[PDB]
Amino acid sequence: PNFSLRLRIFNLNCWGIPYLSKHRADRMRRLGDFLNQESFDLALLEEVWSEQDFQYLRQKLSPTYPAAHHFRSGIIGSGLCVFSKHPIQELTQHIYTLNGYPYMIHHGDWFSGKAVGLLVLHLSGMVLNAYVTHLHAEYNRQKDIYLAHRVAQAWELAQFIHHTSKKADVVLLCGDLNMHPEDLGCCLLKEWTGLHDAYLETRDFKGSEEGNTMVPKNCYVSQQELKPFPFGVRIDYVLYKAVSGFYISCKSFETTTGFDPHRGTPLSDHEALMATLFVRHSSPLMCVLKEAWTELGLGMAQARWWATFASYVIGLGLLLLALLCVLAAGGGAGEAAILLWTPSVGLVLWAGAFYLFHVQEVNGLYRAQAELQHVLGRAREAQD
Amino acid sequence: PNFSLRLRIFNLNCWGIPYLSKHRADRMRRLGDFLNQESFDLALLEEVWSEQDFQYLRQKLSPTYPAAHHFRSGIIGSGLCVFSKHPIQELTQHIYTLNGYPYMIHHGDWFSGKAVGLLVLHLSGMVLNAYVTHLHAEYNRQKDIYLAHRVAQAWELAQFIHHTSKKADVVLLCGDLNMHPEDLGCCLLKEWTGLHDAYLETRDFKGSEEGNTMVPKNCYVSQQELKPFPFGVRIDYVLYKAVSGFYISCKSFETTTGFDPHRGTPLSDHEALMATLFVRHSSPLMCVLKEAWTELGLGMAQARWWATFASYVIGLGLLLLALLCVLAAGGGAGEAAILLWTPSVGLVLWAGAFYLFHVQEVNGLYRAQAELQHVLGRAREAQD
Ligand SMILES: CCCCCCCCCCCCCC
Ligand SMILES: CCCCCCCCCCCCCC
Ligand SMILES: CCCCCCC
Ligand SMILES: CCCCCCC
Ligand SMILES: [Mg+2]
Ligand SMILES: [Mg+2]
Repeated sequence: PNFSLRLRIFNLNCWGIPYLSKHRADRMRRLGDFLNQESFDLALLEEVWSEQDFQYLRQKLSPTYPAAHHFRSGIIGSGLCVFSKHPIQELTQHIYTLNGYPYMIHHGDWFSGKAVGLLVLHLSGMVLNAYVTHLHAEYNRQKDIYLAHRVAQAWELAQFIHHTSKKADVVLLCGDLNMHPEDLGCCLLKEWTGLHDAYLETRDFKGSEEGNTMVPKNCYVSQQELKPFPFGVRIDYVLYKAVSGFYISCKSFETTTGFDPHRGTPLSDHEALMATLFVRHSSPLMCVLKEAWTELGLGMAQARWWATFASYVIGLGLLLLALLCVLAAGGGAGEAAILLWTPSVGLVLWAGAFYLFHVQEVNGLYRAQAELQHVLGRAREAQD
Repeated sequence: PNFSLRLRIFNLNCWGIPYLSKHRADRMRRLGDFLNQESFDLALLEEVWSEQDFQYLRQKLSPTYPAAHHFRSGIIGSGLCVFSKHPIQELTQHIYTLNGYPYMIHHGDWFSGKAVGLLVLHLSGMVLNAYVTHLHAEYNRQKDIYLAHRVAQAWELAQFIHHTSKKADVVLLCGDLNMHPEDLGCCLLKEWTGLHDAYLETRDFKGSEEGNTMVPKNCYVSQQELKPFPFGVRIDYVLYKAVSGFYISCKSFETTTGFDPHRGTPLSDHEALMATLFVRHSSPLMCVLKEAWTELGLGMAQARWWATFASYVIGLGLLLLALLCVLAAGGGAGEAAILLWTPSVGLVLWAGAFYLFHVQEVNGLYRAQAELQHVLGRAREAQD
């Protein structure tokens, strides 16, 4: 027969960080009211770190959205809340192996345990796979110590979607990639999976200039962060694809322009993305993959160097400990050898933890690089 | 037309641990010779921690097996080597979130970074998904602090297979589950996925009494470990299932009886599993799931208690540090306040790391429990 489906998709990074976000409770309340009024088919909230906030929203949005799930991983949680007016048939989560560095507390991404969540919804006889994700943040554009990490996360995300979506008719990904469209990670994910950006394909667009999710107008956003880019950055995306026999088109795409759609203070530092999708029945560029392979190799070399440096520190600490024992045994100093001894022990223990973390990082980088190399090799065989 | 496929599957836990395994190099050499002579379609080796050993085997088995992959995760690596006479179309890996405790060095499973690996092989127009896995070990049968961990790992393994095998005609899992057939984890995996044990369904069985992979006869196995069970334990399995339109039967299943099939010293402490599978064209028990849900909840409660205990220790250390400063400021003791100060600082740092690890563990336990609860709830809705 004729199949027509209308999908209302809402994506918002809620910036609900406890004790670090202004007016967090008020923003949650406004968001709940907005969602109830709109009645989106699927709403994919992000950065809701507080469990209480999820429970506040789940109870508030219960009649409109009977199905709600929160993905939890890492110390502070993944932060992914998903609300659906349709019952979720299946749930699964993939957690990225290389989420940053713990010593970089000022950044703090490592404690998040970032992940990608899969929701399977069967709508009108059509399998839909929905993915919500939050990639590692970018702190300095000019120099990135997380460039390799994000590329690996993008590759793991691409692999997860490719493997788990075999039978899904429509594949939807809504997430804060944290990368520009030009950036390698976005290209790698799109080229492999085959997903298409909603903003690029929308018949009608209403909202912030250039669809930029982070905007100077928004009060919460720091001006210094957006000083390089005058109109702000587009780092949140709605990506969609359909199998043969199914055609999906993006009728209307909308953003809220740096403010609450009720003229109130913005809901979050980021910007809401609202996409209307209509579903009607009826080769990866190896250069992109090779560039990713090269970047991962550079990252691995740096990780190996850090592990080697750490091993040297452990050795130095051990030599110092031996020297301290000699001095104590001789008794020539006659004092404070014990005092110096305890910190020296701690140095060795800490340098060992640093070394172990780096060895694990090299293994993590290798896993992504090896899979990329495998794909590249097969492509070369096909070419020849 | 008529489709007939013969599959020769070999599974062996190689026990190739560097500096902890007797005759490791000799055993690797014997294994390479055996594999070359046999020419198994797929060989799924396990516990090969050394990279050099993998390279030794890959070069040796290269003409017979053009395709070989090693999965690497964690500090010491996953240890999964797979050799295939057929080119591997796709590779992906899932690493279990809750692999044990690092403080339990005597056990040492945490450093392994255990994982499940997926190999996609297209054979004669038929998609085959092959999974190799190694679950957490069991140390005391009577009391398990890893009971909850293994159940969570089994659930994550079941979910991974279920989601990634949508399009696969034949699904094969060969791994060291480390659990008896009666145990909950095996039941949970089999009930969800639908996999069938080869030993149970084999037309002909040759080998050790009761198919027990770990045997008293084998010299390497410690007698104390097998003191409770007279004939040994069956903890390695070959599990297989096929989609409708495809029928798979296990013609011959074989084990090597505690020795090298050449009458030499055994290849490993464990036992080789050799299954011949013929493929010819043409509801989960909620009680098992509910039992798993209950066990995870008990584990979570223990983890929460440990985190609370750790927080108390951090507080005590801080109070001690404050007291030490007071004494130093007063100068009444006049000595050794600095000496005592440094260890007290270390206590706080270590108790904090312990606390963070436990908070992460609670989140990990929650992820498995929430998915199980979701499935149980849907089943109840169907029942009513
Ligand atoms: C996300 C994975 C992070 C794990 C970091 C590895 C650190 C190793 C610490 C080992 C502690 C040993 C205590 C006896
Ligand atoms: C497999 C995951 C293991 C991670 C263990 C978490 C330990 C947290 C340690 C934090 C270290 C902070 C250093 C400043
Ligand atoms: C995961 C432990 C890392 C500690 C690094 C201290 C420099
Ligand atoms: C991952 C760090 C755990 C340390 C525990 C020390 C008791
Ligand atoms: Mg943020
Ligand atoms: Mg072993």
